Amino acid sequence: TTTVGLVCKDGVVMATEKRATMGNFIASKAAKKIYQIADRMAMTTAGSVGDAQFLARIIKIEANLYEIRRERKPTVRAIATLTSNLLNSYRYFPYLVQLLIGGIDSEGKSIYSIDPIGGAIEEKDIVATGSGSLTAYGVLEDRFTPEIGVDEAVELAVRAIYSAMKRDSASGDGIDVVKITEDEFYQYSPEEVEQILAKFRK
Amino acid sequence: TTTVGLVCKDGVVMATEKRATMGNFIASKAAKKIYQIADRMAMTTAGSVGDAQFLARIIKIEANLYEIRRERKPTVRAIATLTSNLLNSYRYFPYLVQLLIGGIDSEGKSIYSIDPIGGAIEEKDIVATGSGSLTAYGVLEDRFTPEIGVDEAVELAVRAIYSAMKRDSASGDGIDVVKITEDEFYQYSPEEVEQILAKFRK
Amino acid sequence: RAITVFSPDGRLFQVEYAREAVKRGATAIGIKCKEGVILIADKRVGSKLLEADTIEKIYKIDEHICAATSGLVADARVLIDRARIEAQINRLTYDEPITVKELAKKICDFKQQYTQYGGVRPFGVSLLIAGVDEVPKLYETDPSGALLEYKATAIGMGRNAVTEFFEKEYRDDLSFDDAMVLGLVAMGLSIESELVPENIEVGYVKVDDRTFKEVSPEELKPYVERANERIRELLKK
Amino acid sequence: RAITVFSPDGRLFQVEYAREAVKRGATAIGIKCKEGVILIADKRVGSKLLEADTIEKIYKIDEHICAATSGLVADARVLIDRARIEAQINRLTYDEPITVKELAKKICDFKQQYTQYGGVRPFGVSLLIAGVDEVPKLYETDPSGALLEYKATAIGMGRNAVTEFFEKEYRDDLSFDDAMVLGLVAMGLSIESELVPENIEVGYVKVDDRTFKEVSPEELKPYVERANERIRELLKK
Amino acid sequence: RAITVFSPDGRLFQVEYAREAVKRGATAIGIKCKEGVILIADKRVGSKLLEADTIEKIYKIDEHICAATSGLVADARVLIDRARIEAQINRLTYDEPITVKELAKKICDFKQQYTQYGGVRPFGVSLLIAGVDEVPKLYETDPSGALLEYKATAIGMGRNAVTEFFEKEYRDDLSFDDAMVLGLVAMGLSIESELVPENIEVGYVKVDDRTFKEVSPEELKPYVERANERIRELLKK
Amino acid sequence: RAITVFSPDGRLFQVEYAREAVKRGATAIGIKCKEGVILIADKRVGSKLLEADTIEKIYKIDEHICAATSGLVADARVLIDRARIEAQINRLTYDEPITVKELAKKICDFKQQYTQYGGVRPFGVSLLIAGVDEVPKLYETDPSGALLEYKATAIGMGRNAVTEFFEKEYRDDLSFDDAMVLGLVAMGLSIESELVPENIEVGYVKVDDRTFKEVSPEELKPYVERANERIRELLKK
Ligand SMILES: CCCC[C@@H](C=O)NC(=O)[C@H](CC(C)C)NC(=O)[C@H](CC(C)C)NC(C)=O
Ligand SMILES: CCCC[C@@H](C=O)NC(=O)[C@H](CC(C)C)NC(=O)[C@H](CC(C)C)NC(C)=O
Repeated sequence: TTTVGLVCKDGVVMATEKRATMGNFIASKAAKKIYQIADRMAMTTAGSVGDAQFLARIIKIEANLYEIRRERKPTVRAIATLTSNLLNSYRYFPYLVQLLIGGIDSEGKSIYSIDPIGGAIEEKDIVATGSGSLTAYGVLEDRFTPEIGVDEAVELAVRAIYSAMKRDSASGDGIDVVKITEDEFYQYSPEEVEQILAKFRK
Repeated sequence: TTTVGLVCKDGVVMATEKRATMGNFIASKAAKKIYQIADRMAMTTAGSVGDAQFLARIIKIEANLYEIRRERKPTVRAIATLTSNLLNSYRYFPYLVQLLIGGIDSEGKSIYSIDPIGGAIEEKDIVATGSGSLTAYGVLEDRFTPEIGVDEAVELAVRAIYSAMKRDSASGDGIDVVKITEDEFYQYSPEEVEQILAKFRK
Repeated sequence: RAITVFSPDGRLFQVEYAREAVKRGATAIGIKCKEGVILIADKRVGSKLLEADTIEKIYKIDEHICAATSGLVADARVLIDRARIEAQINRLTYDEPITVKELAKKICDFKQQYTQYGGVRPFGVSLLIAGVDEVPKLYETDPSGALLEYKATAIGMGRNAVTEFFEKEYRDDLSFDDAMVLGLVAMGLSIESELVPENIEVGYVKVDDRTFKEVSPEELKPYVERANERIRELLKK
Repeated sequence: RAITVFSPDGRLFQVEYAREAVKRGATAIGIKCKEGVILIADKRVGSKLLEADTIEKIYKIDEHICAATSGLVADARVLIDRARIEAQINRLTYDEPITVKELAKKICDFKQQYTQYGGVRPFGVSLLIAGVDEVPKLYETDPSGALLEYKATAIGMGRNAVTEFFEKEYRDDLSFDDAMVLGLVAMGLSIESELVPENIEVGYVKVDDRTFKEVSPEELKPYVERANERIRELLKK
Repeated sequence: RAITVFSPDGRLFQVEYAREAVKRGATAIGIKCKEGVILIADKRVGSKLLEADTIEKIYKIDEHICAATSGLVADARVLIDRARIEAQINRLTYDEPITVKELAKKICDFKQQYTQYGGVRPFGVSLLIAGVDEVPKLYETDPSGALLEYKATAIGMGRNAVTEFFEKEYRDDLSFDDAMVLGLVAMGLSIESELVPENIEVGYVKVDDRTFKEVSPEELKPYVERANERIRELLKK
Repeated sequence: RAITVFSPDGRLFQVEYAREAVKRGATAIGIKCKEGVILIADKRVGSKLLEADTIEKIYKIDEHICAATSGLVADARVLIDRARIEAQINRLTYDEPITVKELAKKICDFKQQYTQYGGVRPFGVSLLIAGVDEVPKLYETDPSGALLEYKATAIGMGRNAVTEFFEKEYRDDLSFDDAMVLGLVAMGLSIESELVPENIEVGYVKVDDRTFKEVSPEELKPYVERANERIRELLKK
């Protein structure tokens, strides 16, 4: 697993690959690791499949209910705080998961990286997660600039996750990308991604 | 144990062998490892016999009750989500079982592989489970094509589990197969299977 | 000075009052023959605004068991769901379908409690539980928790009408179709007129393939028709 | 101002009212002789629509114990099941069948609580518990939880009739068949007429093979017949 | 001598009194056609001091479900929140939206309990639950927990007025706009006059994109206008 | 025969009686304009022995929310603390201040329970909750748990007076100072005379720096003065 997230001047970009493993056994070439929480909020999940999936459902349901009840969309801060508390409450038998929750809201643009114990770091620019994160961080910290725009940011994202797939056997098989602009919450589809990494080597 | 599942263009196929072991002791040559959940839904069980059997009962009962109460048949997704949650709730003393839940429903055709912690992967084509899965994956990933039809898919299934029995002392003794077409939920009977693997070597 | 208590007569007024509720209930009929058991209910509505095609009066408890209800409609709901749970539980613990007789005893025991535990009131509902164990069976329940096995009977306002009728027409050797027709007739006399297939519900469980099926409106036409026959004729006096 | 409380007379009206319910109950009889104990119950129904061949009025509690009931039918159900559980529990803890006397005390204690615990009402039922420990035994219970050991007795509406009769005819040395016939007769006088084997139930437990068996309708014919004899004769005055 | 208990008539006065509360409630209407289901509610206020632009009378339960309420306003709140939770729970456990029918049964079961559990009172409220499963659906609930599926109906004081009207005008083939206008009209007759777009709320769920949307005040103008037409006309007698 | 139950009229007497208590309460007023929302309360005392400089009638719930109360003074206390807790809990779980609307719904739900749970009584208090989410907001609560959003209103004995007044004078475009003065006047007519800055409390929350501040006695002088003006004038009839 490897997922990245970057806060651009005009939005937010988040991407992950599709591999799921159990040891060296490749259990899945198309695991879903990116979820939509609100209209302009997404979440990437690294860690225990069952734990992440379980938490994802809780996150969604609560975001929904929040809005339906208060007729306001929940801010990423709210969801991040919510999730932190839940994670930390289980600190003595934590959910083995690394979460990335971000998007655009009344407060602005932001991304939160959250660990098993509910420790949340507010990502003001770049962030990678999963077994491949360290390689991904390589290119991200190399080519990133605060003025980067979501459109080239998705290229950058594919770029980083592509490098990571080259040195992390636990990563690979493909890549999902998501752009969160404001006028939209877009998900690139295999074709579009396949054509973006085509300007690289595969 | 070794069970396979494949989503064909015209339905779903699932198969398993009949061996049950405790160490090297062959406790059973005819263990049941394939259950019917709904009219067009089946489940294969790998793992702890007791745990699997227990969970199987719960799964069936809840599938029934769901329908009897809502007068709608539960989707595989609904049963898979239900099972994932149950499994994960016991994540600190998990039911040692690998489940395969699939069939046809209003949403289409699909198979889910679920682990002790409730980690569910949506199988869009091929899947193997159990101590022999890795060998089975060999032939499955070799001869499978998305256009494969359920009829040749049951041959493929028998083919893979047959290879697996050759290198997994924990697998063997015979093989159950199930075809889930729509016009039917068929179970081949020893005779028919014995005649399908007859075109192989035994 | 409590809730459900004994009167000097040795009776439970709350239970009897509950019974008054079932009498006001929509009528439901049950007939048992060798080939199986039929349950037919008055589906009739009082406004063109109600989705008649939807309204359900005969419930599936398990594969081989169905039930009809009469009395407080809301109470009835919890009671059949209760029966449903009860049925699955039997499966869960013995890996076997519950017998109609057992299922009945269980919801009756359930109902009996709300009959002697102060902070609660009785269920203002009566039930017709039909299914096929090794032989067709029909039971009817009372707000008190009393259980009774009938060959044929009814609950609801039209009770007495159809009871008196079956008391004369019913026969241990009726055929499935005969038995059913005899039932649509009882209903007819009950509502004091010919029946409209479009507003009556029929469900059954045949001893051959022990599975609750519900008569389709089309499959009804002939039966309703052949029943309206003897109804008109019978509505002479 | 509560529920089951003391009256200035020092009596519990709820318990007494419950007793009124048992009086209205169908009549049941029990006779004990040296060879065993018989329990016979009125199985008569009020409609040809009820499955008479099914209706059971004498219940098996354990291998060597059976019981008859009278009063609120639903309450009775929970009470015999309660007795059944109680019996098995004895087996579970001592690996031995419970004595008839012990079993009786236990359900009586059970009933007694519903007699002094505010949020509940007494059981509107009386019981006849018969079995064979080392000697035949017969006990009858009261809604209050009072226990009594009888040589012969009855509960239900026909109570007094058969009570007065046994008071004269019963004898410590009756034979099994004599004792049984004496019972069918008491029943006959009770219902004010000759008995129909088809609507009376008989169960017993002989001291020889301490196991509850129920007299078959065929084995009944002779007894009912020989009883209807002295009945007609006795129905002179 | 308790709370919600049976009367000698076999009725629950508390439940009936609760119903009296709903009758006093502001009126709400629901109409179902092939293209979807509309829910329109009387938003009229009695003072220029109340924030009219805010007051909400049609609630979103889930993406494909909305509901209107009538009766005790505070009870209603907890009831729709309850329905909201219920909907999300379904998603949480099956990863699928709850059907309108199921949701309805659930809050009705919820309400039913407050009908037979001593230390609580029934909900003085009635609900209109509209949504689109695979087909448009409309259900109305009662303080007792009774559920009913309607093609068209209303709750609240203006009930009868619009009920009698729909009883004549409603048609199974109405178009979406026709169906809606027929509803604004029913409302008009109800309040005994022409409607003001500024004080009526309309929400719906079209079978095409199963998502609850609420008619904007601007999109209302034309409909209210075309309705006020037939209203004035209809207000002749 | 319980506590808070339905009357044949479909109303809750306990809730209505509670309302009688709020009527007897000291009057409180709230006015909303574009620049914010003001809350002014009658601080007048009946003895020179009470510490007037201390007595607080306008409470701070959070940084952007305040509230005024009327009815049983003790009940009010637990209610505002309840509201305070509620506010902090929102921060604790979402790391964000609770909206004025949400906070209102929550205490209203709280109060609603004491309206249908037998072993408790309703809160003899009504609340004025003012604050600024993204726009100024004003809500008033009822003993039943009913919520209402006003542009301007009052609770307490002087209710009607200021209500009728605002009904004529209030305007959507009032300036902050105008709006406030209009309020002091309403108070004046209420108490039937000119106001004394020393015995009235004023709190507000301006849309610019969303923080509850309370008008100091000195900052009051001018407003009270300019208000007493129109008061004397208005006290002609
Ligand atoms: C589906 C997306 C989950 C994220 C993805 C990224 O790391 N995680 C995984 O693939 C994790 C990695 C391990 C080291 C915890 N794999 C797992 O959680 C596997 C899942 C089974 C369904 C095959 N289980 C175990 C015991 O390893
Ligand atoms: C019957 C369906 C289960 C699949 C079957 C195939 O491998 N599983 C098994 O045979 C598992 C394998 C072990 C490694 C968990 N065996 C078991 O669970 C056996 C069960 C005994 C009752 C025979 N052994 C133990 C030690 O629990």
